[PDB]
Amino acid sequence: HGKRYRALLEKVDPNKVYTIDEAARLVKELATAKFDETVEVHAKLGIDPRRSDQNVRGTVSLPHGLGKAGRIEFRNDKTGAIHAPVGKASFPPEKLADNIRAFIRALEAHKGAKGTFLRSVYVTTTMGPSVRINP
Amino acid sequence: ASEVRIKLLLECTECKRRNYATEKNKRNTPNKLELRKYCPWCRKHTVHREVKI
Amino acid sequence: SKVCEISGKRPIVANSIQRRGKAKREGGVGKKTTGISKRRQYPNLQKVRVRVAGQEITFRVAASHIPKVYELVERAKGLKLEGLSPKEIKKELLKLL
RNA sequence: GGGGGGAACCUGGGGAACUGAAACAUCUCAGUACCCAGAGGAGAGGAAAGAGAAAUCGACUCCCUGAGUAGCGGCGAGCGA
RNA sequence: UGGUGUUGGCUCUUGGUCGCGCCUGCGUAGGAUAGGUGGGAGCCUGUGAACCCCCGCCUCCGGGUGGGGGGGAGGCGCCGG
RNA sequence: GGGCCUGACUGCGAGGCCUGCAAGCCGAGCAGGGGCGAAAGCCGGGCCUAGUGAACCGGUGGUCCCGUGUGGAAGGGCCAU
Ligand SMILES: [Mg+2]
Ligand SMILES: [Mg+2]
Ligand SMILES: [Mg+2]
Ligand SMILES: [Mg+2]
Ligand SMILES: [Mg+2]
Ligand SMILES: [Mg+2]
Ligand SMILES: [Mg+2]
Ligand SMILES: [Mg+2]
Ligand SMILES: [Mg+2]
Ligand SMILES: [Mg+2]
Ligand SMILES: [Mg+2]
Ligand SMILES: [Mg+2]
Ligand SMILES: [Mg+2]
Ligand SMILES: [Mg+2]
Ligand SMILES: [Mg+2]
Ligand SMILES: [Mg+2]
Ligand SMILES: [Mg+2]
Ligand SMILES: [Mg+2]
Ligand SMILES: [Mg+2]
Ligand SMILES: [Mg+2]
Ligand SMILES: [Mg+2]
Ligand SMILES: [Mg+2]
Ligand SMILES: [Mg+2]
Ligand SMILES: [Mg+2]
Ligand SMILES: [Mg+2]
Ligand SMILES: [Mg+2]
Ligand SMILES: [Mg+2]
Ligand SMILES: [Mg+2]
Ligand SMILES: [Mg+2]
Ligand SMILES: [Mg+2]
Ligand SMILES: [Mg+2]
Ligand SMILES: [Mg+2]
Ligand SMILES: [Mg+2]
Ligand SMILES: [Mg+2]
Ligand SMILES: [Mg+2]
Ligand SMILES: [Mg+2]
Ligand SMILES: [Mg+2]
Ligand SMILES: [Mg+2]
Ligand SMILES: [Mg+2]
Ligand SMILES: [Mg+2]
Ligand SMILES: [Mg+2]
Ligand SMILES: [Mg+2]
Ligand SMILES: [Mg+2]
Ligand SMILES: [Mg+2]
Ligand SMILES: [Mg+2]
Ligand SMILES: [Mg+2]
Ligand SMILES: [Mg+2]
Ligand SMILES: [Mg+2]
Ligand SMILES: [Zn+2]
Repeated sequence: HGKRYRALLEKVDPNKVYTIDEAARLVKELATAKFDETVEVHAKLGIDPRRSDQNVRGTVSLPHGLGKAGRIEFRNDKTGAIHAPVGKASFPPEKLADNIRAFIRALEAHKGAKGTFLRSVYVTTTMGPSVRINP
Repeated sequence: ASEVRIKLLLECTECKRRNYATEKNKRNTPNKLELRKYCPWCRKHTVHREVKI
Repeated sequence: SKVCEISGKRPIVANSIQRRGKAKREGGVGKKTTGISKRRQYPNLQKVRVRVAGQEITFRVAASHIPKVYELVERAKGLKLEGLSPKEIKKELLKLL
């Protein structure tokens, strides 16, 4: 709960739902450190965690990539989620909203299971708060 | 029939339709009945499998 | 239980239909009627006492039209009602319908 | 101004059973008989929040037809637009 | 006899579940109170360390966490058993 | 008794037996796709005569025939059980 963690607490409306072409203009003022920062995108799924066929296996990435075409991995847990890199702290805007736009539609391409596959998709930096957005 | 001598259908394993109805003793024949038979849809002989009636 | 003084709702004659079986929608053979007899359906009559022009007026009204009474009371603000007996007061209220 | 009367007719409020189903209960008889209230020389109804397939008709009533058709129905007896 | 209408005021103890936060999770090798998977070589401090004063507490009795009064520069992880 | 096998076939069926009706019974032969046999051929359950239940209502699988202005959908028809 750091000096920079709560100095992003008035750079964030945690009670506001954003769009994708507006949540890349608000992850550069949330990512300011002495080293580089992986702005992490996360998401809640909608399948049965003990049904062996309803798993999420695969890779992406593109158009752009990682940062250090950077095929980023993304896999689920034993209670349903994702947790995947990256689109770090610039990596310019509208090329960060363009690298954050062809990855949300990646995992939705690996579905007849039960429950809407689109829940909560939060985009947070290495050292910042969480933006609700729209997947 | 009886409780132990049941009625059953034979389903064409290719087009999954039921073409035949027959009986078996499930103490004598616990396994699913498997038989080749003429499917009127497929117009050829096809292994047919016992499915519940 | 009789008739509503506002709406005029009277008891109606209705059937009690006794049924048996599983509806066809639920995969059953269907409903069999094991008895039809006549009963009545009464209005939800209640007592409504209201003070109008110092007199205590009471209506026998169906609960459905309870507010309609209070409406009538408000409509009685511009009426020469003073001095009148409760009976003729109610007549004036009723005549506002 | 009302009250009461009028053979039958009419509308409204209520409303059977025998019987038929070759037993009976849903169904039938039948919204009939009957009781009640009201109307009049008639009464009801009546100017589309309608029909229903005609891209159509055009208030209501009454007769002919549509038709024992469409349907309803312990899909029975029968009922019937 | 349940629900509901007629049928209202106040208070207390409450509960379903919706979100959110702060937390609770100890079979066995073991620094030692390991929820599930993951990102990540920096993080936490003039938004005040390390040891103390009252601790809201829980705790498989070893421990886990939080506030302020003392309180002025470390801790926590990399590494890797 | 033993090999291979699923004809305990699909689509029909001349002709009869029996017979108040409705049923019940036997059936050569043609086509489809098969089994067995070198072949003639045989195979539409069981040496035979009992081991059963008309319609009505409804379930399941097909079919994709009807679909209440039109596209659907509800519902139903047909084949099978
Ligand atoms: Mg058969
Ligand atoms: Mg057998
Ligand atoms: Mg066919
Ligand atoms: Mg009832
Ligand atoms: Mg019925
Ligand atoms: Mg009252
Ligand atoms: Mg109400
Ligand atoms: Mg008169
Ligand atoms: Mg009448
Ligand atoms: Mg009458
Ligand atoms: Mg009586
Ligand atoms: Mg009777
Ligand atoms: Mg009789
Ligand atoms: Mg008789
Ligand atoms: Mg008798
Ligand atoms: Mg009748
Ligand atoms: Mg008279
Ligand atoms: Mg008169
Ligand atoms: Mg009139
Ligand atoms: Mg008009
Ligand atoms: Mg005209
Ligand atoms: Mg009738
Ligand atoms: Mg009660
Ligand atoms: Mg109540
Ligand atoms: Mg032999
Ligand atoms: Mg043998
Ligand atoms: Mg043999
Ligand atoms: Mg062979
Ligand atoms: Mg065959
Ligand atoms: Mg013949
Ligand atoms: Mg005959
Ligand atoms: Mg027979
Ligand atoms: Mg042949
Ligand atoms: Mg041959
Ligand atoms: Mg051969
Ligand atoms: Mg041959
Ligand atoms: Mg033959
Ligand atoms: Mg027989
Ligand atoms: Mg019957
Ligand atoms: Mg049927
Ligand atoms: Mg069609
Ligand atoms: Mg056909
Ligand atoms: Mg239609
Ligand atoms: Mg069509
Ligand atoms: Mg329609
Ligand atoms: Mg359409
Ligand atoms: Mg159907
Ligand atoms: Mg259908
Ligand atoms: Zn087939």
